Amino acid sequence: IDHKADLAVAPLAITYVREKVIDFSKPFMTLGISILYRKPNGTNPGVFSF
Amino acid sequence: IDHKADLAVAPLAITYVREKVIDFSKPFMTLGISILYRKPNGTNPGVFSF
Amino acid sequence: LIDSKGYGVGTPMGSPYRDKITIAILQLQEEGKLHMMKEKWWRGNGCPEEE
Amino acid sequence: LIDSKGYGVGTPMGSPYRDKITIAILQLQEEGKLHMMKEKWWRGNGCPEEE
Amino acid sequence: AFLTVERMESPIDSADDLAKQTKIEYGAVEDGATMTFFKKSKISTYDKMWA
Ligand SMILES: *[C@@H]1O[C@H](CO)[C@@H](O)[C@H](O)[C@H]1NC(C)=O
Ligand SMILES: *[C@@H]1O[C@H](CO)[C@@H](O)[C@H](O)[C@H]1NC(C)=O
Repeated sequence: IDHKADLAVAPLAITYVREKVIDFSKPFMTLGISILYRKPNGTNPGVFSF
Repeated sequence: IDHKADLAVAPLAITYVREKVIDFSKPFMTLGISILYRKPNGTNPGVFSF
Repeated sequence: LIDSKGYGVGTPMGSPYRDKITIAILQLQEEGKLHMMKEKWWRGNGCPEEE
Repeated sequence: LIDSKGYGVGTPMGSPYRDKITIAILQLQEEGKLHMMKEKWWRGNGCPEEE
Repeated sequence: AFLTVERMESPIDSADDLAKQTKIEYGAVEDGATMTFFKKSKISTYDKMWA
């Protein structure tokens, strides 16, 4: 906002709060929230096993 | 190009050919090429499958 | 996904409407009603035909 | 994907380099060179599958 | 067939599936993009996640 930086090439999420202050280019990657869970391995319960 | 309509809201992919001539907003929804394939047929139906 | 080509709204180059529509679309994205609109127009009609 | 947030380069309001940097980004995406650099390091070593 | 093939599959495969269950605790980053998005989401499948 202070013109101290001519560009801000970085992982900046395009958001409304930021857009009212600065100008963003069109996105080069489109990301979003995702679930990170561990890779399933060999396991099973007692009764549901059979 | 000639100002007959000043806001062409429609399914209109963001492209280099268009962006030089026409001016676009942010992507209101992102997509991409995806492969459509029929689900694998299986021999599930049939009460006499045993 | 193979490619990535988002959609948008047309606007003449010498028009200030682009920035305002950008702000409005970002407002819709933050409010999340774009997601429910897409669900209504893509899943809502297809909801009775769920697999 | 749960949300559809987008990245991008930052420019001050009214800066004339935004309209050209978006053109450059779109050209890079169209030629697929953004996808190559997206796969440059995200596939750091690959998935070891033996089974 | 199960012992020969051993097709492992995670209990959760989508956001709503994780929402319905209660054994696996969710996760986020305090004062982060994910947590702020989940707050004020007012979405049916994410309001219970925020709860
Ligand atoms: C298998 O998965 C279980 C999940 O409860 C985990 O506790 C265990 O460490 C895993 N074993 C491995 C990855 O060898
Ligand atoms: C499975 O095979 C049949 C017969 O070849 C063909 O109609 C199609 O490929 C599949 N059918 C269904 C219902 O999926």
